[PDB]
Parts: sequence; C-alpha cells; structure tokens
Amino acid sequence: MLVLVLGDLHIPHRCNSLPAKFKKLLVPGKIQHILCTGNLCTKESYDYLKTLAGDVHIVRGDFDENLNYPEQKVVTVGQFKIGLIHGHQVIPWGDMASLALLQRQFDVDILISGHTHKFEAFEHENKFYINPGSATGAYNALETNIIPSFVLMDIQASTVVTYVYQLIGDDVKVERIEYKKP
Amino acid sequence: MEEADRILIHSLRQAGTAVPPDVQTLRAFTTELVVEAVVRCLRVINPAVGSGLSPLLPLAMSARFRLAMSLAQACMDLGYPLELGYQNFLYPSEPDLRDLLLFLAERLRRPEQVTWAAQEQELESLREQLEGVNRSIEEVEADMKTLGVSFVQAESECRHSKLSTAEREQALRLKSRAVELLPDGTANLAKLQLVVENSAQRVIHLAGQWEKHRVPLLAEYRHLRKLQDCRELESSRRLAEIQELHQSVRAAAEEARRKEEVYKQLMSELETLPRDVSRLAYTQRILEIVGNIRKQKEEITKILSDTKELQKEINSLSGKLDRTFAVTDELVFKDAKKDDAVRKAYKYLAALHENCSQLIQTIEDTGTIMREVRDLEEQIETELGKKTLSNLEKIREDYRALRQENAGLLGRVREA
Amino acid sequence: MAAAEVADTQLMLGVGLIEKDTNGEVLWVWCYPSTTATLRNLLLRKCCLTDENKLLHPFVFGQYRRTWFYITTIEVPDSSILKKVTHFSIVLTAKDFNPEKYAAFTRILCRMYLKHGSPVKMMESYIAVLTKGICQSEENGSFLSKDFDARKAYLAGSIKDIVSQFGMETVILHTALMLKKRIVVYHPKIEAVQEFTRTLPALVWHRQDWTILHSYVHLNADELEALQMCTGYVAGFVDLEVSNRPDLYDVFVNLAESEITIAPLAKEAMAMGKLHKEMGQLIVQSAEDPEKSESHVIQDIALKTREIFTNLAPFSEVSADGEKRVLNLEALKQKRFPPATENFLYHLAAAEQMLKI
Amino acid sequence: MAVFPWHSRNRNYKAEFASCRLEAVPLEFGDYHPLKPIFPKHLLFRSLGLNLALADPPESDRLQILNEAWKVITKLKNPQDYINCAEVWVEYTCKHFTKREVNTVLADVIKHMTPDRAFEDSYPQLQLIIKKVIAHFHDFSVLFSVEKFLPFLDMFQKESVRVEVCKCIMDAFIKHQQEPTKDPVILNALLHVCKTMHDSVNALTLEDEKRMLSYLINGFIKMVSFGRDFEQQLSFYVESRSMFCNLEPVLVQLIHSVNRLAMETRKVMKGNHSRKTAAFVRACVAYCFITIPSLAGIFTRLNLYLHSGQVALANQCLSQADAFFKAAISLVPEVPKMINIDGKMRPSESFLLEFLCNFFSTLLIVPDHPEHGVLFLVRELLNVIQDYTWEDNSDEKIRIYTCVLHLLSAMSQETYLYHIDKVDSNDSLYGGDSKFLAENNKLCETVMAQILEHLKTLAKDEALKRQSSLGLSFFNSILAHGDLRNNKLNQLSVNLWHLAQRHGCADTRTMVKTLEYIKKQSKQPDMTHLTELALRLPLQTRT
Amino acid sequence: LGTSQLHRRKVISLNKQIAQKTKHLEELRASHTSLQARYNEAKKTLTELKTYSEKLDKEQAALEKIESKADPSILQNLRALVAMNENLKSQEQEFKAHCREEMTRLQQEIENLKAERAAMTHDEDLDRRYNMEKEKLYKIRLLQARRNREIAILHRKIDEVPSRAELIQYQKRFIELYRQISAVHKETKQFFTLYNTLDDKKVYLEKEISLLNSIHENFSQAMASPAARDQFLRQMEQIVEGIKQSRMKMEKKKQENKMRRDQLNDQYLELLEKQRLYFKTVKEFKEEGRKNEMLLSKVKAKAS
Repeated sequence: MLVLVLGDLHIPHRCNSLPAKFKKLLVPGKIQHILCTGNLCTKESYDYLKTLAGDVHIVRGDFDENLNYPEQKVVTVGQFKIGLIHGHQVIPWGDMASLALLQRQFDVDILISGHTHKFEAFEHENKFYINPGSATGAYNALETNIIPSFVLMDIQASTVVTYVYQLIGDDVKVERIEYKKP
Repeated sequence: MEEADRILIHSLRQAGTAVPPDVQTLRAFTTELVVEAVVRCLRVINPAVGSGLSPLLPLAMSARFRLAMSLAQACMDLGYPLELGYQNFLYPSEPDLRDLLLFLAERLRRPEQVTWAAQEQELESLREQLEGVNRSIEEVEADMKTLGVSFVQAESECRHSKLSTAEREQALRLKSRAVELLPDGTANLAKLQLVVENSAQRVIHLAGQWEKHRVPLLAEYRHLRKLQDCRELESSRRLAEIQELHQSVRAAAEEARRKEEVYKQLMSELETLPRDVSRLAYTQRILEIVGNIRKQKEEITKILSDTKELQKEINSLSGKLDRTFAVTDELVFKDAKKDDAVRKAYKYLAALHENCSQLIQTIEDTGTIMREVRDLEEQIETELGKKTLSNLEKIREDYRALRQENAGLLGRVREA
Repeated sequence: MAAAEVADTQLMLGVGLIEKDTNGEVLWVWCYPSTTATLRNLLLRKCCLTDENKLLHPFVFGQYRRTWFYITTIEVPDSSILKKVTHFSIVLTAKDFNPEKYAAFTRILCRMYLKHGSPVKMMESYIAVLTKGICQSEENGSFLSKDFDARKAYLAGSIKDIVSQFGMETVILHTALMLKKRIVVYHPKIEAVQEFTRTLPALVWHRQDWTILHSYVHLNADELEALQMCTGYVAGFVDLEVSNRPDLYDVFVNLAESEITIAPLAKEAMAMGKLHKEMGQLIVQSAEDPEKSESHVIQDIALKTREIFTNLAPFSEVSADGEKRVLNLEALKQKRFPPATENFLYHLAAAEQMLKI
Repeated sequence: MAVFPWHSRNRNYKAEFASCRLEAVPLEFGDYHPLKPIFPKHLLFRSLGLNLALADPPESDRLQILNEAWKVITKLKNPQDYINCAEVWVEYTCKHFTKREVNTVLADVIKHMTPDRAFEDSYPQLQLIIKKVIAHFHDFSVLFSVEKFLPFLDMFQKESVRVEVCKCIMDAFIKHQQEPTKDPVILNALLHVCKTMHDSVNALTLEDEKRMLSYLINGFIKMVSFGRDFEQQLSFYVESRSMFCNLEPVLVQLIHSVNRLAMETRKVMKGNHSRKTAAFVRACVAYCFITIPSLAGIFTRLNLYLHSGQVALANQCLSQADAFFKAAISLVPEVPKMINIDGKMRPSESFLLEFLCNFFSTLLIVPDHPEHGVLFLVRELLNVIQDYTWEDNSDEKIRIYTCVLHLLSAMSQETYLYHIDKVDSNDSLYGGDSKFLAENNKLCETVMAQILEHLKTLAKDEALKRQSSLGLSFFNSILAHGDLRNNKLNQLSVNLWHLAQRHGCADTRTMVKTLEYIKKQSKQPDMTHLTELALRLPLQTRT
Repeated sequence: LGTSQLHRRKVISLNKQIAQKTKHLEELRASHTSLQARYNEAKKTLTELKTYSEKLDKEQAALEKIESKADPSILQNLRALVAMNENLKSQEQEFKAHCREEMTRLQQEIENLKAERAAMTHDEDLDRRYNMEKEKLYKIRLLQARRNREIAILHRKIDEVPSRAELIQYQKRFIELYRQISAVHKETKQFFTLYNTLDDKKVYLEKEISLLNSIHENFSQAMASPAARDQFLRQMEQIVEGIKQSRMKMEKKKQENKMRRDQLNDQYLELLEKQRLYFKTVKEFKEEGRKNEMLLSKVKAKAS
C-alpha cells in the first residue's frame, strides 16, 4: 500500500513552491494515505496534497492556522500502529527516550516528527521513529543547510519497505530499508 | 515630531555639524545651517559639484541665490519629488525642510667419386651402430617398464598375502583359545563372563576417576579465558577513552588560540567604539508609543460598541416614538373633533413635535458646524506651520532689499 | 545372534562429545571410545557445532574408513545438566550401521545425562550395551539391538521417491553405481544429504556393500585419500566445489539441484545405448510402475543383475584363485551384445573384479 | 525521605544515534520504487455586433466595419445607446484586433462619459467592459502601455464600484501573474490600487470581506520580488507596513518575508558576515521586533516572538532575544481563560503549554548574560506560568515540570543535545561547572518538591487517574534522565510505582506493559541496577 | 684427392652418440638386472609366505579337529566371551593411556593460559594520563568561560549603540508612528463627537417620547372638561415655550459657533490669499533675483 508522509512545509513563508523533480515525483493517485505532522501552514497546500491523494491527515503544528488539527494521531497501515507528532511537542527535540515514552503512551509501532530538523529515521526498542526532514527544505534554524527530503514506504502488513527520497539538484537520491513487525 | 528631532541629532552627528544647545529642532535653524548641511551632503555624495560651495556662509546676496540654485541642482542630483529653490531655501516650513533633509541623509674420372666415398663410408659405419645401439636402448627401456610393472605386481600380491597371513594368525590364535576352553566350557563360560563384567566395573571406576581429574582442568581453563576477555575489553575501553579525551583537548586548545586573538581584537574594538544613547532607549520610546496606540485604539473600540448599542437604543426609541405618536395623535384628533379648543390642543401636539424636529435638526447642524471648526482649525494649523505671516514679513523685507539692490544694479548698468 | 552383537560391540568403538562453555568458546568435552587424535581432529572437522550456527544441524550420522560415526547436537535443551554447557554435540563412533538404533541409544544416553549431568552413568549405559547389545533406560523404554536388525535400517530408503525425482538423471546414477564408479552428492542440507545418500546404498543393495556410506567426507587430503580407497563410492557434500572435479568424480550429484553428472569416459560407458536404454525404461517404470516397493525395486534390479552376471557366467571361467571368475570378454563380444549392453558387461566385470587382461 | 538531590544519567546522543539509527541502503541507479516515473443606428449596430461575434468576414473587413461603426458611434451623442451597444461590440473588437484598435474606443468612451454622471449609472457596463478586457487581455505590461486605463480609473468616483473592479482585476492578475519579478511602474500602479482598497477599508467593514480582500493582496504580496536587493526589498516592506495597516495577517506576511530574506542572506554569506550583513541582520530583527507589538493575535505573536528569538539566535542578538522573552513573558499573563478563534472559545492553556514546550527546548539553546542570573529568565517564565490562574487539570503544569527536568538534564550534561554554529551556551563556556551543575540540580529538586506536593495532594483529591498518569510520567522521566546509583531515588521510584498501583485508577495494562518495558531496558549491563529496579518493582494491578 | 670434411665431422658425432647411447643402455640394463633380482626376490618371499600360510592352514585344520569333540555352541560362546574380554582389556588399557595423555594435554593447555597471563599497570597509567587531560581540560574550560564572559561583554557594548543603519529603520518607524498618532487620535475624538451626536439624539428621543405620552394623557384628562382643557392649552403653551427656549438656546449656540466658524474661516481665507501673496512675493523676489543677476551680468561687463 502506497502512503505519503510529510511535515513542516512552511509553504507561504518559507517554501511557496515545492521544487521541480520532487513535485514531479508526486504523481497523483498512486498513493493511498497522506499524513502531515504539521506546519504545512496553508489550507491550499493541503488542497494540493488532497489532490495528490484524498486520504490526508494532519496534526496541528505551529503555523497551521487550522487549530482543529489534532496534536497527534495513531494512524495504522499494514500491521503497524503509527504515531504522529509535530516535534515541537518533543521535549529535547528528538530524544529517543522521549520517543519511546510516546510509544509507551500510545503503544504504536511507528512515529513521525517533522519539527525536528535533521533527516531522522531510528528504529530501536524494535519501534521505529522518523524524521523525513522538511520536504521543502525549510531552513533549520539550528543548522547551516538541509537538503529537502521525503519518504514513501511500502507498508505491507507486518512489514514496511522504505523509499528515502533526496533531491540533490537534479539528483533524486533514494534509500531503502524494510521495517518489520517482529 | 520629536522622534524626527532625534533624527536631527542623528543627521548632525553624521554630518559633523554640531547640535548647539537649543538646536534640537528645525525651528532653531538659519538657512545657512541647512545649506551647509547640503554642502556636506553632496560634498560627501557628489563632491564634483558638492566641493563647489564652501560651508562658508555667503554675503553676496546674488551668491546666496546662486548657491541656493546649486541646492536645487543638488536635488536635481536625484529629484526629490517637490519644488526646489532659494525661496524654499529661505526658511521654509519645517515639514518641507525635514523631508528634504531626510532625502539627503538617506543617500550617505674424378677424385671425389673415388675417395670421398671411402670417407663417407666412415660416416655410414658409425651410423649403423648408432641405430643398433638405439634399438637396444629402447629394448632395455621396454624391459625396465615391464619388470617394474611386474615388480609392483609382486609387491601387491605380497601385501595381500601378508594380510591373509595375519588373518590366519588371528583366526588360529582364537581357535587355539577355544580349544583351550574346551574341557570346562560351562564353568569357564560363567567365570569369564563374570570376569568381563567386573573388568567393566573397573572401567567404570577409572572413568569416574578420570572424569573427576578432568573437571578441575576445565574449570581453570574457563577461569583464565574469562579473565582474558575481561582484560581485553578493559584495555580496549581505556584506550578508546584516552583517544577521545586527547582529541577533544586538542580542539579545545585550538579554540583557545582563536578566542584569545579575537579577544584582543575586541580590545581594539572597545577602544574604537562610541558611547551614544542606546538601542534600549528607542526601544522604550517605541513601546510607549505602542501602548499609546493600543490604548486609543481600544478606546475607539469601546466607542465602537458604544455606537452600536446607542444606535440600537435610538432605534427602539424611534419605533416607540412613531407608534406612540400614531396612537396619541389618533386619540387627540378623536377628542379634537369634540371642540375647537381641543383642536387647539391638537394643534399644540403637532407644533410641539415639529419644534422637537427643529431643535434636533439645529443640534445636528451644530455638530456639523463644529466639524467645520475642526477643519478650519486644521487649516489654520497648516498655515501657521507655514509660518505664514512671518514668511510674509520675510519676503517683504527680502523683496524690498532685492528690488532696491536691482535698482542699484540698473543704475550701475546705465552708469558703467 | 550373539556373535553379531560381539562384532558390533567391537565396531561401536565408542562415544565422542564436543560442547561450548560460557567463558566464550566451544570445546571438546571428554567421552568414551578408542580415541584417535588425528581422527579426533577429523571428527571435530565433522562437528557441526564447530560453527556455532552455520547450520546447527542437530543430528549427524557418519562413516570414516569403514568406521561409522554418529552424532547429536541440541546446543543445550532444557535439562538439569551443568549450565556451563551452552552448547552440546554428542557423538559416537562405530564400524556399523543402524543410525536409528543409534539415535535411540543416544537419546537414552542423552536424556539420562540431561537428568543427571554425569557422563559416567551414561558410560554405564555404554558398558551395558557393550556387555549385552541391549540397554534399559531410567529415562526411557528399553532398547535392544534385537529391536533393530540392520535390514530394518536398510528398509528405510525410498527408491520410488528418488527415481520419481531424478528420471534419467537416475540413469546416470545407475550406470555409475553398478560399475563401481565414483559417486558424489551435493546438497547444502546435511539432513537431506543424509537421507538421500543413505538411501543410495539401498539401491542395488543385494549387491551388498554398506560400508560405502561415508555420509560426511571433507575435502581434506586425508579424507579425499580415504575416499580414494573407495572406487565404487558415494561420499556426501554440502558445497558445489566437488562439482568442479570429474577427475575426482565419476558423477557429481547436486541434490540441491536434483541433478546427476556424467564423467568424461562415462559419457560412453553410460551412454544411452541398448542397456542404458533398458535402464531408462526400468527407471521410468521405477517412477511410474507402482507394483513394487523400494525393496521390490531392488529385487527387479537384482533380476537385471542376475541377467548380467549370468551373461558373464558361462563365458567366464572360475580362476585358480577360486573366489571369482575370469571373463572371456572377447567371447562376450562374440555374443555381440549391442554396444552399450556389452560395455556395461565389461565395466561391471571390472566392478565385479572379474576381468581378464 | 529528605530533599534528596536529583542526579542524572549520562548519555552520548551520538552513541545513542549509532545504536538506534537504521542504516538505509543507497538505492541503485534507476532502480524500482513504487512511483518511479520509469430604425435607429445603435440597434443595428448592436445586432451586427452579435452577428460578427458569431460569424464575420476576413479581418480586413472586420477592421473596415470597426472604423465605420465606431465612427458613427462617436457621432452618436446618446450615451445609453452608446454604452449598451459598445459593450457587445467590444468583445468582438478585442477578440480579433490589437490594443490600439480598442484604445480608440477607450478614448471616445472617456470623452462621452466624462461630462455627465450617467457613467456612474453606467458603472456596471464599465465593469463588464473591464471583465471583457480581462478575458481578452492578459499581459500586464501592455495595459501599462495601454495608459488609457489610468484615465479610465480616474473617471470613476464611487469607491465601492472601483473596489469591485480591483477585486476582479487582481484575481485575474493572479491567474495570469506566475512570474516572480518586478517592474517599478507595475509596482506603482498596483500599489496605488492597493491603497485604494486599503483606504476603502473602515473599522465597520465585515471582517470576512476584509480577510478575503487582504488575502488577495497577500497573494500579490507573495509575488512581489526584486531578487538580490535586500535594502530595496526592505524599504518597500517598510512603507508597505506604513500603508497597509488595515490588516495584521497581511503584515505577518511581511514579517515572514523579512525572516526569509534575512535567513537566506545569512546562508548565502556562509558565515562570511560583513558589517553590512550584520547591520542588515539587526535591521530585519528590529523591524520584526517592532511589528509584533503593532499586531494583535497574542498566541500567534508569541510564536512569532520565538521565531524572532531564534533568528536572533541565528543572528547573535542575545539581549535582543532576552527582550523578546520578557515580551513573551508579558504576554503570558495576558492569556485569558478562554480565547476565541473560528468564532469559538477553547481552553487556551492547552495551546499555550504547547508553545511553552517548544520554547523550553529553545531555552537551553540560548547563550545567557553573565550579568543575569544563570537562566533566571527560565525561572521567571515558569514561576509566572504557575502564577497563572490554572484551575484543575493543572497537571499540564506538572507535565511542564517534568519536561523542565528534561531540560535541566540537558544543562546537566557537560555537552548539549545539539550545538549550533557560532552559538554559545553555558556549556560552551563552563564545560561542566560543578557549581552550575549543583545549582541546576537544586532547581530540579525544587520542582521535585512541587511534584511530590501536588501528587500526594491529588491523592487527597482522589484524582487517581490523573495523578496516576502524573506519576507515570515522573517515573518515566526519572528513567530517562536518572541513575539509580542514587539508591534512595531508585527506591522512591518504587514508592511511586506501587503508590500509583495502590490507588489503582491507573491503567493496569499501561503499568504491566510499562513494567515489561522496564525489564526490557533493565536487561542492558548498566541497566542491571535498572534490573534490580525492575525486579524490585513488582506491580499491583487492576487485573 | 676427393675427400670431405663432413665425413670427418659427422663420423665424430656418430662415435660420440654411439658410445653415449651404449652407456645409457648399460645403465638401463643394470637397472633392469637389479629390478629383475628384486622382482624375483618378491616372488621368493611370496612363495615363502604361501608356504607359511599353508602351515597355518594345516594348523587351523588340526585345531578345528580337536574342537569337534564337544558342543559347538559352548565353544562359540567361550570364543565370543574371549573376544569380549580381549576387547575390554584393549580399550581399558588404551583408555588408561589416553587418560594420562589427555590429562597431560589439558595440563599443558592450562600452562599456556597461565604463561599467557602469569595492561593493568598500563591501564593505571592510562587512567592517570586520562585524569590529567580532563583536569587541564577543566582549567582550559575555565579560561573559555572567562574569555566568553569578555566576549559577551564586548559584544553587548558594541551593540548597545546600534548602527546608524539600524537607526534608519528606527526613524521611518517613528515616522509612521507619528502618522498613526495623529490619524488615530483625530479619528478617535471625531468619533467621540459622533458619540456626542448620537447621545444627544437618544436623550431627546427619550425626553420626546416621555413628554409626548405624559402630555397625551394630560390632554386626555384635561379635554374631559372645558376649563381643564383650556388649562392644558395654556400649560402646553408653557411647555412648548420651554421647549422653544431649548430650541432657541441651541440656535444661539449654533449662531455663536457659527460666528466663531465665520471668523476663523474668514481668517483662514485671508491667510489663504495672503499665503498666495507670499508665494507670489516669493515669485516677485525670484524675479528680483533674475533681474538682479541679469543686471549683474550687465554690471560686471560694464563696470568690471
């Protein structure tokens, strides 16, 4: 099942278009679900997403003026519960220990963060934790440069195959893992 | 615009024109002050002209005009959007001056056949024996081959024969043994079986002894292995630790060098830096202003409400008034029909409500007129900001002086 | 009866064992046979536990220089043995075939040891079998060699299953087998190799020689030499590299493949002429013809064997050496067997060690 | 149990990274992935306009007809017929021929309409005319060349009508304008119209109309762009601010723009920050700084404040950030018990805490003033927070207390969870000052005092579920941050775990799975004292 | 005399080859002879083994002859037992030997693990070194903190007096701020006037309705009798008189404010015309300057 996960688009202030080949990679319709950790900021960006695939969910980050987005969500695809947060909720931003704290709160197999601003993808405690980075490469105040990066994953029941897209000029680099439900 | 007065201070400081004590406003100035500033302004910005006219004040009044015309030209250096000239350069309204000043501040039968034969015969004689020897050699080679095979053959048969002989020896020995056992077969059988079983018990004994001998050796082995690993891990860990600590210490020394040298730079910077009024001060001032904005905005906001409710009150009143007058006037006329003086009371009803409308209207008019008053007073403010009468007095005396001057010039033209 | 038990209790020359400890290492641990330190090293090379889990095959049986050897590994299952034992690999050494009966006696030994921990009581059981060819167990119902005649061990092989798997590859296999030719089997699963290869002595078994079954040969020089002692031979292997070697092999079987390989001259000696067509027919029936079980298939292969032996028999004279016949192979060609039948006759007379030269 | 001082676990986030990270394989050139893209005159005039729009002879003949018809029309003094029929013919005229052909019509329109108010009566016709222009005309620069449009605008009086035109015009502009560039004239005209809209605004106008209008303005605003001209960009912004006072959200855009300009300028300079760079920096800073007060949306203003903060952090403006914090602080009391958004009132405290959360992290990233008390600011913020009239469900307070301990833990770290560029922090100076560490711990202990106090109070309050969760977090935090080598604290953690279980409103499933997690973590070597904990932790259960 | 050198040369070659090959023959023949003796010897040995083997066979037949005298079963059991005992002696004795053997072997292996061990002092000295590094690192960090203190002090000192560049935005801000100050406050007070307006409108709406209803009912009461009706006529003329007094007071205010408005407006117009005069006189003076400079051109040319 093809599902799209994104965060912290910062569209109007930081990132008023997605780049060319990344946009291109967004073929509509070959995605089943869409999950946004927040700070995509605009309803119209969400429109562009919903036109990319209908099954959109968004949790409230900072700049998302729709405060009605939930702070968090437990989405489930394949056999995995999947926890959603804007890491602006993450105490030391990125603490693995806090991440497992979240998991134990919600008993979820995957979690995705967005507010953190490195590329992050740790699985330990046999639970998995993700930062795609900003797919628009919205500047990290703590950092000198971030390439925009985004992932789609082949979630298949007890297993998930990662596809870790990076745009490097015209270079769309990709990385794979398979996560599993042991 | 006292903040802009602080810009005056700013402009004076940047120009190097002083701020004499009451020179806290444009109001203070003489024209020279400004026009000097203009001299500085291009002399910084367009020296080619700007070098032209000394900050020295003129006294040839014509030079005052013409230098001022150079000021207009200085505006023409870019075209500040408004009118230019000595008229302005004489003592304009402070807004105008301020604006232009800002415009400035910004940009800163033959023998062979007989005997040769007998010679070559000597070759042939040896050639034949050579081939015969080679024949014999090949023969002996064949013989050695065959005999070696045969020899190995005999070797193989000998080995097998030995094997058979050993088997016969063992079988014969056993058969003799059985013959030895023949007289007491049953008793020998039982005795020997018992012997075998006891010997196996003795085997069991030794297996226990050898077991028990064995175990300590292994336990010690285990011990030495365990301490081996612990040592090996320990050493690895201390080594890694000290590697890291050394590297970090190195980086810290690098930073110390950088920090120390920068610090002396900072010493130089402290030496250089001025001591003006602070970021904070303006911050405070702004915030004050901010508060001002908030408060009066909010007061306007209450007023917004006040208007809303007040009008809906008036609305209710108007409806009640109209229905009131309908009912009242109906009854009054119904009564007026009875009698002429009741009709006079009805007359007073209509005239009274009319007079009400009259007074109301007059009040409205008063409001409007007072709005006019606001407008007029604003315009008065405008013209006094034009220093208007004083500027009359200025141009009267100026034009007087220059008319008189020009009359003298006409005289000189005719004379000279 | 008892004479066979006394032979066997000679052959069963005793038990091997290797284990692993917690200090960090797998180790040999003492046991009870007539040791050979060289051969001991060889057996260690047999030891699956030598790689803690390459494939920790929990049981192996084996034969070396006609000496059989028998093996069990369970790492450590739940038992009251000394917990220092992290892994275990129990073994025995023999000159005899009853792998199943050994599995029984070993299971007895092992479980007894799994209760006690002491190997010496288990050695009492070694002694018991030694003295009687039988053992009781405290942990188990008793075991008798009388339970398990060698021919029971021989019955276990399904020839139908193999022949239905290998068709004319089995015609390759046959033509190598009869003629005393060098047979190799490769599958990485030692369990499957064990099953298939041990079935392979069942084939033609009436032409009895069970000692052939050296179920685990290493490529070591001494081990390859030992296999060289054999000529008609079947040695089992779990890697491809033996396929490299038709100089070494007359056949390479990849049991990982279901494939059987022809050696260079075998491509004539096993070429599909008349007798090898007859064998193609017989093996197609050995898949297809249902009438006869593995031992019955052995009986009909014995029919073909008597055919070839009787072809040799009057044409051959019985030598002054008495045991065996000398074949007028020239007269056998005067019989004018169509060429593959006559060739198979010659190569089997070599396999019968009944040539004339 | 005395005021037993918290002491912390030590952690190598880098080692933790290497352990927890999964290493993804760099995928092969062109390899698969699921979305790899592998009978009066005018009557006939108008009737003829319909026929010609439908069918016509060649363009030359159309031109001839245009000349004849419009010439007569100019002769036609009657304005109503003139406007009515011209509206129809206009579409056809613009459809075929270039600008000037119509420009003549424009001139004569201006002539006929000028002397008499009736053009105001003809306001709709003027609107439709321009709408037709819109459909037929799409390149701005030509309209600027078609200067007749300015007299066209000038001809009007009715502000509202004009405003309508503006809405249409700018939406069409947006549909056409897809080029992020500039033209001063283009800017000038647009800005003039914008001010028309802005000034059209009053306090009384509907907020929704305000919003939409603003939003449109906002769109072109995004489009506004002069590339590499920070100062020009800046100034334009400044005045924009000056005029476009009528709606703050709009201004936030400007704010954002400032930020974007500044940050990118910073990046392109690559630390090679000249005097110009830093001054520019500070100016962005201020402009922004001053803006927020001008604004209204407090919460929004707060996150704006922190952005201001972080950019200053990005831009070396410590005390400046401090000021902003004081401001945030000052906003803190401002936060009312309920706030209205979407027309609706919601418990802000949830939201403010969310802010507070990201802020707290933000705290340690700061280099403090030597003069100022080491993180005094932090205490001020928290204390004030507590000073807020938090009702029940204060526990969120307790959550922050927890997390504050996580921060305190980072300060406790001789090395911080991240280190940013040129940024300094007390670590960067003090490198594990024992004294600082101790004081921090003391502060932690203060929080821990509050922790014990309210938790057992909640025990008095029978708030057993909420309190239970609070203990859940407390133990969880202790786990993350602590060393049970304080055997006393380890035991108090047991006291917690069973105390929670002895009141029992907690989710026993949570506790069971929790304990299982405790043992799973305890398995590690250092965790052997956690192993001592996790076994020494039995568990009372709803089960 | 017909004679060839090739005869000579190849003759010598042939003799050499003959002789050499013959010697090869001799050695090969000797080897043949030696192997012949060797092979024959093997044969003899073979015959010898056969004869001895035959003696063994004779011996076996005789021993088998003696054995025939009794139950073969008993004999077989005894033989088996003999072999059993033999095997036991063999493995037991051998095993004894292997017990000693393996004891020695492990003893040796342990002797290895001992000599392997019979890094720690290194570890201590490494700890010492490590401690020294941490210690100077802390004192270094002391200097870092101090220097950093200076860094902050000097930075703040720089920045407390912001750049003229900074001032730029400052003042333009101030400028809008004044604009706002004025605009807002004037708006504000004018709307306050608006308040006064609607306030007064409401007040008299209230008073009007109240008086209307009151006087309506007083009419209703009074009209009942001619005397009280006429009394209502007079009293209402008095009430309208007071109302008209309010009207006239408002009109008087209108006139007074009108007078103020007139006077100020007129002054305004006066000043407007005068300001026009002043700009005119500005022009007049500039004309005086132009005339001045023209005359100056004349004067300098003429006089100078």
